Formats: sequence, structure tokens, C-alpha cells
Amino acid sequence: AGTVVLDDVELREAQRDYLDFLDDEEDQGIYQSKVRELISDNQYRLIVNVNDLRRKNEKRANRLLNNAFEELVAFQRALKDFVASIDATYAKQYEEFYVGLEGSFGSKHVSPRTLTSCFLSCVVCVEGIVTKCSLVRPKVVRSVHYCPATKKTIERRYSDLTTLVAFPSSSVYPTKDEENNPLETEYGLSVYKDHQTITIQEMPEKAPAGQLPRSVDVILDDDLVDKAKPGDRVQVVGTYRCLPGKKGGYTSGTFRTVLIACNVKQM
Amino acid sequence: EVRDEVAEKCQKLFLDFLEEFIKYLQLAEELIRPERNTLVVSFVDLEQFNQQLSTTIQEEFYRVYPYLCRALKTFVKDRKEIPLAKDFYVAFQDLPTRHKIRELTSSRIGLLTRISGQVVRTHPVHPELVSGTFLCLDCQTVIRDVEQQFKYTQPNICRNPVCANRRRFLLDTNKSRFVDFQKVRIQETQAELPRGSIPRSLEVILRAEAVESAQAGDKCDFTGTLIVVPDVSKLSTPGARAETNSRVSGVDGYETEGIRGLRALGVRDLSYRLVFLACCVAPTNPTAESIKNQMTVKEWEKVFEMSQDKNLYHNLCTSLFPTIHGNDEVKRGVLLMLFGGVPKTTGEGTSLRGDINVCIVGDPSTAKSQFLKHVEE
Amino acid sequence: CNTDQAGRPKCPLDPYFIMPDKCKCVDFQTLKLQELPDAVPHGEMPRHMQLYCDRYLCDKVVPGNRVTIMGIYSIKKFGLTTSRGRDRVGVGIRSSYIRVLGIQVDPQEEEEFRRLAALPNVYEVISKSIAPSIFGGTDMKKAIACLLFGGSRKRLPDGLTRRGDINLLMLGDPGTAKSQLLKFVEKCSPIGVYTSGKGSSAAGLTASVMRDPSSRNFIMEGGAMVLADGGVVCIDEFDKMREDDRVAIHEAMEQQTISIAKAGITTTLNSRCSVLAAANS
Amino acid sequence: KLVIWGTDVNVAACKENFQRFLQRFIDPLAKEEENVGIDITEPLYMQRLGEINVIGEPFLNVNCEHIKSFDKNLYRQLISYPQEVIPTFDMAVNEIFFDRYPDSILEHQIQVRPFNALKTKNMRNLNPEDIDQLITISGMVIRTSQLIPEMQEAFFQCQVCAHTTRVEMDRGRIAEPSVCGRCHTTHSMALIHNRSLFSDKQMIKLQESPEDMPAGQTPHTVILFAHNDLVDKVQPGDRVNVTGIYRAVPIRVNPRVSNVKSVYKTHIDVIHYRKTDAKRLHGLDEEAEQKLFSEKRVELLKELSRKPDIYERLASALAPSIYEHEDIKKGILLQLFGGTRKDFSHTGRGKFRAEINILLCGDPGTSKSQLLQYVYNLVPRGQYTSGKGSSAVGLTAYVMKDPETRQLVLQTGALVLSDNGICCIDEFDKMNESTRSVLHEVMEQQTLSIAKAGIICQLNARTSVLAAANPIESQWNPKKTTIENIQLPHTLLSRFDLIFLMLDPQDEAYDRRLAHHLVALYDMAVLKDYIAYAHSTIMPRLSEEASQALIEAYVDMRKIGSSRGMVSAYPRQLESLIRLAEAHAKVRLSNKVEAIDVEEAKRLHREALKQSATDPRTGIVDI
DNA sequence: GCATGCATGCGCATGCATGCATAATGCATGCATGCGCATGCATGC
Ligand SMILES: Nc1ncnc2c1ncn2[C@@H]1O[C@H](COP(=O)(O)OP(=O)(O)O)[C@@H](O)[C@H]1O
Ligand SMILES: Nc1ncnc2c1ncn2[C@@H]1O[C@H](COP(=O)(O)OP(=O)(O)O)[C@@H](O)[C@H]1O
Ligand SMILES: [Mg+2]
Ligand SMILES: [Zn+2]
Ligand SMILES: [Zn+2]
Repeated sequence: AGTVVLDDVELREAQRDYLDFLDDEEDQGIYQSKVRELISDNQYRLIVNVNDLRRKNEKRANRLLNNAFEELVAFQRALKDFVASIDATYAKQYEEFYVGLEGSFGSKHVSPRTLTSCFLSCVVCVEGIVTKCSLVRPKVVRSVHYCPATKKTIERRYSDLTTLVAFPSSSVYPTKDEENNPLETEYGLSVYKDHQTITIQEMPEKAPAGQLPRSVDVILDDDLVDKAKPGDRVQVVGTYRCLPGKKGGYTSGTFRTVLIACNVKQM
Repeated sequence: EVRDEVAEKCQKLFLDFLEEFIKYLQLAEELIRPERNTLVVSFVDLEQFNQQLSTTIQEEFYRVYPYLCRALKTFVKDRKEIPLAKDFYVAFQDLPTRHKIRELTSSRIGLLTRISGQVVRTHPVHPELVSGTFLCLDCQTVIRDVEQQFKYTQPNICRNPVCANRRRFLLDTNKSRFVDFQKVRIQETQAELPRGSIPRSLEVILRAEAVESAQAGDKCDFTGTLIVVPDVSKLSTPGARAETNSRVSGVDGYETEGIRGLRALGVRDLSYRLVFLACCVAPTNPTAESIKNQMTVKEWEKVFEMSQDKNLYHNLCTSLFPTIHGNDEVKRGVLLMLFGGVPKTTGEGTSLRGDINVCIVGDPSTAKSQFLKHVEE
Repeated sequence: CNTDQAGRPKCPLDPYFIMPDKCKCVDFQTLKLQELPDAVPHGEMPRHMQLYCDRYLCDKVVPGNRVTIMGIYSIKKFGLTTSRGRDRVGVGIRSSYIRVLGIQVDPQEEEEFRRLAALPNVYEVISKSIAPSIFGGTDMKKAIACLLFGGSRKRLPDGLTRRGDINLLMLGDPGTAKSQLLKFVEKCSPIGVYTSGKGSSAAGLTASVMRDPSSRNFIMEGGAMVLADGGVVCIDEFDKMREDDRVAIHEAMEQQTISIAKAGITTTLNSRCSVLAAANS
Repeated sequence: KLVIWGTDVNVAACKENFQRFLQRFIDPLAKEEENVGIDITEPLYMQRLGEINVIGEPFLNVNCEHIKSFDKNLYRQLISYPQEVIPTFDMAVNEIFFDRYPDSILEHQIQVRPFNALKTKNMRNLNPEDIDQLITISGMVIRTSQLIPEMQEAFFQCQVCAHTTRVEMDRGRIAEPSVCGRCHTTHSMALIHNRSLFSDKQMIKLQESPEDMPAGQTPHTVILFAHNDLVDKVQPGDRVNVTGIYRAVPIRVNPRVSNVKSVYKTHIDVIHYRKTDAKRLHGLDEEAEQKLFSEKRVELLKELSRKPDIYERLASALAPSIYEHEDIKKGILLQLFGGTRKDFSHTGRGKFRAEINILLCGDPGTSKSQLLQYVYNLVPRGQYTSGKGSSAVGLTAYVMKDPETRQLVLQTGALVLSDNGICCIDEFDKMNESTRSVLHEVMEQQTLSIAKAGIICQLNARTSVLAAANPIESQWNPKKTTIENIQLPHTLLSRFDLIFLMLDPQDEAYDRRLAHHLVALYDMAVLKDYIAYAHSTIMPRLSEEASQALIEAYVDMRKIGSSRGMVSAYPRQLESLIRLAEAHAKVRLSNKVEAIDVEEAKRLHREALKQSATDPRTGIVDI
């Protein structure tokens, strides 16, 4: 697709606002030492207090709580910019960095029983116990192939959940050359990331007496794979989104709602 | 069902006319032969029999005529045994009024008129559909007796309530109903021309027995109807058009845009043209044995009186050219050319001329074109 | 694809995909309703109905409530699908349901209370009000009244707590009007549970925990003690209790909490109940 | 409602205004010249309504300027929004007619037709501000198509139970029922065209004759649509005035698609036709009706005719700005009157030419061209051709195909448009033999025969020819004879009724008179009415005295023209003498031709050719 | 110079290769849960 965007006032202004938020030169901020600690520890994500952001810039906090995905993208872009600024060498290792959230969310502090469609597409906080966990599985991101017949190597890029909706043109594994010469997959050069799924239930101590419990399903990405175990009391902060069903003609009109974690805390 | 009062009364009165006022029984006796389909009825007999019936038929010709056809069919069926497949038609001759070609207007559509004209062209004869039979391609239902009028018309809708098919049908030609067909062109005569105007041209249509007559170059009177037939490429600009009364709107993804919306509402362009259907064709002004038989006793008396006169050589010279003075030699030559000789053929395959050709050369003003004009007249 | 494209090549068949992030969503719930036992015909199985709840009608009803519902009687519409299963007798039957439109569940008073409580004679009035139909036992009635009012709980900086509720015992001969006082207490208190030893007909005295094998969820069943918080529990037949309940009630009475541990789970439940027990010789 | 959306028109106010005006209006300036057959002292339009009741014509004609004189608001509202104003006028008139004359039988109610909107502007000056407004046109009709039937009410029949319904057209579209009314079947209703109701339509093409002309503007063609009774009220070659609305229509991209073009088309919807003109003579339409109510004018003209010198007076009144050549003007007047149109079909001879063809042969330095221009501008149905500019196919008729519709097989030429009119041919020498071949038949048989592929027809070309010619050397060389100077075939020359040999005598009195007249250069209605009355009210006939005078003139002419060098005589000259005598009889308003007319015709014939001064045995003109 | 020949020129019909427009229904699979069975653990007397 050759379509590109030239100007966008909102996105550029939000990126500038986050750039000013994470400067910490004329202020008593600490995020600079946090970034230096991340570089020292080879980790690739940051946790930022929501109350701190609201104190410094209330409008940005309101927009981020009300709208998650675009603001999170702007955060990640700003992190990439400042990591490049402080030490451009370290930013080469990882594609993109991530943002965690922390602080008192207030009204959005929501129990698994009180999660509703009113909080869709926003960042929510939930307290619960872990009941089901699944095995860690790798997922392909970048694929590399070699052709012994013509001595040529090719690479294909994959982006499935990066974009909201995917199409059959993507997510196709190449196996043959343009002249039907067989290709040999080379697993060393490819790129994979880990994936896990967990389930969280409202704690029996908090649930009303005599009533059945209610649960939420969470997806854990590459960094947060081993941070949870069954039978554990945790607090999860993350986005609440709908799940796109696969292609079909007739739809009943009922989506599946899945919480995508950004921060997992052992209370 | 719903019936028509005027049609029933016209049927009853026309049956009374055919049974009471009998030449028409004698003509129905001839109607047995397979080459005859039409009954010829004199209109003065209708006028004498019932002025009310005559006025009703004149003011309601198109609406009543098919029912008179059924009455005639019942009459011939009662009088004789004829297979039900054959059809029959009615004709009228002696209208007491004439109408000029330009006097034909939209108010006269459907009534009985009589005009005069000159034939210019005749097309070949073809069979045509009258009432068709169709088979539905989805539910295999048979639909019979669909009227074609003046266009190839399919059934409006499949008669099965659940099917509702209006686009896919097959035609079974074996069960269908046919009629002969021929097209002719006529032109307005010179005597009817107004100032600085080109003669008007009209199309005439002949069905079944009347197809034979009206050869090219004739100067004939027609009696029939004036009927409207649709046309295609008349409107380069949008005009009057049809649509459906149902209050139906589109849905997202199937919005009634231009082409799809026009096709969904069944929009058709209302374009039309004027066409004349003829039921009676006559000469404007009317095998030696046949010619002798055609002439009446008084005409034959006149012919015989002319035959045995020597002055026929002289008097014919003066009769055709009364005003031209002298030049009797040219008059005699022109008469001899008019009568002509006898053509013959030889045994070797050659042919010999039987016609005569005449040339006139003269000084100016010697009445040279008067002979040409007199022979043309 | 409804786009005018002349000169351009055209889109294929069935080219549409649903975008999930650009949709408006609302809450959805289904309920199961049973015929009232008060009106079920004799010797006939009860009938059932399915209810649809949208938006703000959700979570307004808890299972076990007696409700009156106003709605629209409808059928499901998911296309003209073919019948399934090995039984195909029924022809042209659409599952029916009810679309719920309305639900009903079956400071001057403060001025009056403040005016009343200021009197010095309120003690006698309250003592008289406590079961006036019962002869004698004025001291017993006053003890029941102060039971109903209850004490005050006090947490401490060390994290230790001290009980703020009152526990009473009544031992006596049969026919001494003990059960009637317990029933009056159960009715009088804003929250009250009346039980015997060994629990009740279909409810235990203490809570229990199980694990659902199909979908792994830790379910807890409400007991007679857990179902009450800040209420009064009247207990007949104190002698018939089983061993497990007898051991648990020690902690329930002392520290007002119950502790249950099973494979992969450890939980502590709150039970802040006043105890009013009766027993025989 | 007080006002109509997009306008300021009130219905009741305009209705009352029109009803009052139909009773109140009186104009003193309109004398008996145009207030014809009406008592002027009485209101005019009420008298018109009374005359309508007398005759029963369902149509009334209203002049706009009278309404403007009564008030300006009504005039402006009628011009701006004809659609909201005219229907009110119809009912306003109908109520008055039915109240004053109850139970008068009519087939339909009264419809009002405005006329004479004051606009003297070039049509190219029209602007979008004037879309859907009332305008006037003065022009000539060249093409009229056949009638088109257009539907107004559709007839539907139920195919299942024979139930029949009628649907009236609304907003130009017909909505056919999708469900029956007695069996409730869907889509069982079929449309039958012949049972429906239709109306007539006609398309006309008109050639503009603007009063104001910019620099370098080509001629214009205007498309008009005429409906109902207005059909067949005009014929090609007629010069008319038209009043109608100005429209705009979109054009389809191609016939098979419904897309329309952005640039709109244009046309004019005719409402009113007028034939009267204050500069040209009366047409044949008004002559065929009894509209000579002006008995005062009739008496005045009949008294004038008895005066002796009126003939010369007419020759004086034919052209005020033209010189002493009285013989030429007398010949042109006799041409205007024309001979009697006898009927000879019973004889079998064919048509007999009853008109007058004249030739003027002279040097270019004369006034024959001005005479042709004046005759062209004076008489309706006039055409002008010049030399090689026209071709043989340009005259008569030519094969065409419509640029708007499929076909228009034949289209008339210059000569046919001149039917019952005058054709002026200039530079007759330069015309090729191909066109002279056509002229040979046109000038005598009054008919044309065309035989081409699929086109065999005979047309009427009853025209009168005024031809101009020059000497071969552009000088009248006296050494050469008349025939050598003219250089035309005798067959073509014999058909001319009069031949005028313009010659320069170089007389001093002529020079003085012409110089004085030309430097000094630095009743028409009575003449028009007299010419129309004489042309439409009298049939000349002659007695035996005129017969013998004509025979004597013929033999004398044959004796004189026998000698070579001069133009010889032929029997057609006798018929020319007859036609001139009949025209002179018409001039005197006499049904009987006297010997005076024959003698005058002989005198004109002798003087036109200058045979008196010409030397009979050498063919050389002398002075 | 006038009479004739004629190479150029224009508009509307059909024939033929490419190109354009259309367009839901039936069958299969995995998740939830009842019903019969044998082992085994825990609880009395
Ligand atoms: N012999 C004659 N008898 C009667 N009329 C004649 C005679 N000769 C000539 N005419 C008149 O003279 C005219 C001759 O013109 P026309 O015959 O057309 O000449 P051409 O045919 O040579 O061109 C006719 O109108 C005719 O009436
Ligand atoms: N003092 C009293 N006043 C009123 N009713 C009494 C009194 N003593 C006993 N009764 C009646 O006797 C019955 C006592 O039965 P119950 O209270 O169940 O005995 P227990 O509590 O010992 O099992 C009650 O129904 C009560 O109506
Ligand atoms: Mg001739
Ligand atoms: Zn069907
Ligand atoms: Zn019906």
C-alpha cells in the first residue's frame, strides 16, 4: 500500500506533549535514571505513574484513559526517540519499546464483576485470582528463506495484531520460488516472540455470598510470559478490547471481549 | 370475473345484424375454404340496421372489434363444422366520410377512419405471434395465452405465488398462435399538399388476407384504425417515464443508485409512434375473359359501341388532345405507341421487341411538352 | 462492492470484513425464569421461560428473587437454518423468548427517631416492645434488646482485632418459650438467619469450597454463617452439630473469620455475626 | 397562503384584479384601425367575451401592453411567473363567462393566451436570469416535423380478473399499481397503450430576423415545441411572430444510459402566434377570412378606385425613394396583383401559370438591384438568390437526415419556400446550365418532380420570378444587336412576361432631376389594404372585344418580331398579354376586362422592349 | 471560356474480436454435559 499521511495535528501534538513529559531537565523528575536503569538491565519497557501524568498534564491523562491505542502508540514512539537520544546504540537491539501504567485510576478501578461495555477501548485496572494458565508458545514475526537452486535468500515481515484487522493477503508462509524452485526455511535467522494466555477470577472473599463467580481472559505477550501462575492473587492493568471473529457471511452480532495486559502486579 | 356491458351489447346487436339484415350467410358459406379468413360487411347496412350500433362501433372500434370476431366465429361454427384452430376477422368498406392524412390527430386514436394515399414500398410476408405460451425456467410452470399486442411481451409474473419469476422463460412455438403479416409505406398525395410542404409519409400494416393487395406505385384508399406503437431512440433528452407505486427504499450496501435503482423500480421510458393498421384497401378509381367478366352490362355496351366505329381512329385523336392545334401525326403516333404491339420469342433463345418508342424534336413553343403532360394525365 | 469504477478493474466476490474497533457495543444478558411454586398446578411439572436483558436492566436481579416482569413476547431470528440432530419431527418451530422492558422486585422518620431516643424512658419502652405477647422474662427481653443493638468493634494498631458482638445461651426445660424468642429476633433484626444444628434443609452452617472440573473456577457455597454479616444467627439444637462445623464455629465465634485451604487456594472469609443459641438438658 | 414559495404572487388578489380588469379597461388611443368590430365607448375585453359567447370559440387573446397600462404589478407578475398566473386567469375568465351567459354550450372551459410582450432584443442577449419567462420572437419557419403522441392518462388491466383502472400522469411520471384492487394479486396489472389518452406535439425550427445585429454574427436556428390546437398553424416560408416561455433541458450522454450532461440544451415553448406586420403585405391566411369590418376603409378605397389617375398614383406610391422609372414600377405593381388562378384540371392540359415573371437587363450602374431589394423587403414569402452562390440541389429539395432524430428524408430549398411568393434572382448570367435546367420546368409547369433513391415525389413551386441580367461586355454596345448583347437561349427568354432594356440616354433634364432628387434625399396602410382587398375579392373576366383585341395584338406582334436581329415572338406572349390585361382589370377593381386594359397591356409590352426606337431591319436601338 | 471527366471526399449501416456484468446455501467440527462403571479413600463399631 502506497498510501501515506503528511500531517496530523493531534498525533504530532500528543507526541510533543510526551516529549516534554519525559524530559526531566528543569524538573525533579526521575525518568532519566529509570531509562538509564533499563539500559543497564537490558529490559525494554517503562512504568509511568498515571497520577504523575495527571498532575503534570491533566488533558493528556484524560485522553489516555478515555482513548488507549493511539496514545499508547505515541508513548512508544516517544520512548524510542528518547532511547535513541540518550544512547542510540542500545535502541538498535529492539524494534519498539513498551509502556506500563501505575497509580490510582479512581473510577476505572473495576472488579471482574463490574467490567462492562462502557469501559471498552479504555485502560482498566482489575484485581483477581488466577485459575487457568497455558503453555508458552512461540509466534513468528519475521521469516527468512533460502533457495539452493538460485543461491538467493529472502525475508518476509508479519504484522497481525499490530493492525486492527488482517486480510488473507498477509499471514501467508512462502514455500516456492518465482520459478517453482523449492525454498528451505532457515529457523536461525527468523524472529519469534513468546505468547501465553491466562484466566482471572474475582476473589471469593470479595464476591457476594452465595453467587457464582465471574472471570476475564488475559493475553500475555513476550515480556510478561512467566509473571503469573495459577492460584495467585494479582492486579492487572491493561486495555479492554473486542476480538475480531474470522471471516463469514452471517454474524449473530456478539463479539468476544478480551483484556490485553500491559502491567501485571503481585499485590 | 368482470365483464363489459358495451362489448356484450355490441356482440348481441352484431349477431342480430348478421342474422337479420342474407348476403353474409352466403359469404360465411365461402368462408369454409382454408384460404379465406375475413368476412366483408358493408357499413351502409350497419347504418340502415341500427344507427345506434353504427355510432357505437365507430366510437369504440378498437374496444369492440375483437368481440365481433368472436361473434363471427360463433356464427360460422353454428352454421358449419370448422376446426377451432382457425380464426376469423371482420371488414368494413362503405364509410361515407374521408379524412386527410394531416387531419389524423391523437383524438382519433382507436376509432375507425378512412384515408387516401399512394403506395411507395411493400415488404415481404412473414408469420407473427398473437397469443404465446411460455414455460417458467425455475418452477417449470406452464403459462398460456399471453397477449402480445405490438411487441414481444413475456408474462408479467409467474402465476405461482411463491415463485415470482419475471425474467426467465422459454417459448413453445408449437402451442402458439400465428397470423400473417406485411408492411407497406404510403405517401400523401399532391392535391392535399399545403403551401411549401413536403408530402407526409405513413406506415400501413396488413394482416392475413389483406396482405396480398396494395402493390407498389398504386394510388389507393385505406380504411382501418390509427394505433400507437412504442419506439426506442426517439428521446435524446429525458421525458415521461413509468415507475412502481410501491414505497420501497434501499438498504446499506444495496442503495438505490442510478442503474440498480432504475432496474429495481422498473423504470421504462414512454416513447411512442403512430402506425396505421388497415382492414380494407381499395383502388381510388377502378386474361381477357376476366376483364370481360369484371365489366357490367352497360360498360360492355359502351365498349362494343366504341369497338365498331371507324371514327375511333379520329375521335381518340381529338379526345385526348382537345386544346392542341394540328400535329395530328404526333397524336396518331402516340396512340399507336399506347396500344403497342405483340412480343414474341424464337426457338434459339432470342427475344423480339413488342413495344414502341417515340421521340419528338421541335422548335420552341411547338406544344412539345403538352403531349408528354397529356399522356402522363 | 458498490463503487463506480470504469476503466479500473473490479473487486472480487464477498470482499467485506467486519471492523471490530469501530463499533458501538452494549451490555447483554439472558435469564431463566420458573413458574411460581404458589401457582403451579397440582401434579404438573413447572414450566420455564428465557428472558433477554439489555443495557441498564442487567444485574438488577439476583437468582432466587421473586420478580414481576413486563416485556414483549418474541422469537429468535438467525436465518432459515436447517433442523439438526437425529430428531426432525418438528417443522417450522422458532425458539421463543421474552424481551424484558421492565423489572420489579418483590427525613421525618429520622426526626421521629431522634425525638424518641432522647427520652429517659426509652429503655422500658424497648423492653416492652420486645415480644410483649410473652409473659415474664423482662431481664431476658432486655438482654435480647441489648443483643439486637450490639457492641462496638475495635481494630488495633498491631493489626489485632477484638469482637464487638454479643453471644447468648439459653438452657431450659421443654416448653419454656425459647424458640418463639429466637423467631421474634430473626424477624426484628434487619439481618437475621434462623437455623438449627447441622444447618438447614439445603444449606450448610459453614462455607465450603470446590473446584469446577470443566471450567477451572474456585466456587464457594454460602453457609448460614457467611450469608449473615452484621446480623443475628439464632441456633436451635446446639448439641447435634457435626465435628467439622463444631471445630469451625470456634474460630467463627472468636475471630469472626473462617479459613479454608485446598489444593492451589487459601482463603479467609468474614463472618461478623451475633450468636443466639438454645439447647436442651 | 399570503405568498407562494420563491415568488410574491397571491392567488386571490390576482384573481380579483383580473376579474376587475376584464370589466374596467378602456383605451382611447386604439381607434377603429385595430379596435375592429367593437364599440370603443364600451369596455373592450367584456365586449370580446361577449363576442366569444356569440361565436363559442374556447380561446381568448390578451395583449400584454393593455395589462401593463392598467397596472405594472400585474404585468411584472405575469412576465416573471407565468405558471402561477395563467391558471388563475383561466378560472377568472370562466366565472365571468358562466355568470353573464349561463348555460352556453362549450366542450371545455376557457383558456387565456397572452401575446405581444415588448422585447426588441437579440436572442443571443438572453441570460440565465430569463429562464422560465415570457418572450417574443419574429421569424420564419423552415422545418416542421410530424405529430408526436404523448400520454396523459394510462389504462391498466388486471390479467387475472379483468379489473381495469385509470392512472393520471402527475409530475410527468406514471406510477402503475403493484397490486390489484379486487383479487389482491401482485404485479398482475398490465398497461394497454391504445386505451389511454394522448395529446399532440410538434417540433418547429425557426430562422431569426433580429432587429439589432452585432458585428459578425451568423444566422440562428431556434427550436420550438407546439402542443394541441397550435399544431399546423404555420407552414415553411411563413413569416410569423411567436410568444412563449424559455426553457432548458439536460441531455443524455448516450441513448442507452441515464447519465446526463452538465451543459444544458435550450428551446422555447410557444403560447401564441401572430401574423400581422406593419411593414410587409398581408398574407394569404387573413385573406381567406371575413375580417373586413372596416366598412369606412372599404368605402374609401372603392371611391378611390373610381378616380382616373389612381393607377398612376399607385405607381407613385409603390416606392417613394425611387426615380422617374414609372414603367418599371407599373410592371412591378401588375406583378403584385397577378393574374386569375383558373382551374383547368378537367381539360387535361394541366396547370396554367397565372403569375408574372419579369426580367431587367442593364448595366451594373443602375438601380435594378435596389428594386429587387425593395421588392424582397416589401412582400412576405420572399427569397433572394445571386449568381453562382446557389446550386441546382440548393434549389428544389435535398436529401437529409436529422441531427436530433433518426431521419428527415427530404428538406425544401429556396424555390419551394418561395411557393405563392416572390423569388428575386440576381446575376442571372453567371448561373450554370444545370440550374437553368431546373428553372425551365419551374417557370412553366409550376411543379417539380424529384426521383432519387427511395424518394419519388411531386412538389408545388408556384412562384413569381424577378430576374436581373447584365450585358456580356458590361456595356450595351450599340454595334451588337439585342440578342447578341443579352446572350441567352430563346427558350429561356420566351417565358419572361416583360423585359426591360435599361439604357442611358444622357439627357440633361434626367441628370438635373436625378441629381436634385439624390441630394435632396439627404398612406402605406391604405395601399396595403387596397392591395389585399383587390387581390382577395375580385375575379377578372373578359368579353369578345378583349378576345379580338388580343388576337390582333398577337398577329401584329408576330409581324413585328419576324425580322431577325430583334427578339422573336412566340405563342406564350399571347398568354402574357392575357395575364397583364387581367392584372390591369384587377387594378381598376373591375370584374370585366375592357379594351382599355388590353391596349394598356400592349402599350407596356411594346415600350418595355423599346421596339419603337429599335431599327426593325438591323436590330440596333437608336435614340 | 464553356462543356465534360473525374480523382477526392463525406456520412450510416453491418460483421467480428475483446471486453464487461452476475452472484447464498448446505455441511462439518469442537465445546458442555449426562450416564454407567470400577478403583480407592475415609469413617464408623
Ligand atoms: N399548337 C398549339 N396549340 C395550342 N397551344 C399551343 C400550341 N403551341 C404552343 N402552345 C402554347 O404555348 C406553350 C408552349 O410551351 P411548351 O410546350 O412548354 O414549349 P416547349 O415544350 O417547347 O418547352 C404552351 O403553354 C401552349 O399552351
Ligand atoms: N409465657 C408465655 N406467653 C405466651 N405464650 C406462651 C408462653 N409460654 C409458652 N407459650 C406458648 O407455648 C409454645 C412454646 O413452644 P416453644 O416456644 O417452641 O418451646 P421451646 O422454645 O422450649 O421449644 C409457644 O407456641 C407459645 O405460644
Ligand atoms: Mg418543354
Ligand atoms: Zn415459476
Ligand atoms: Zn385482479
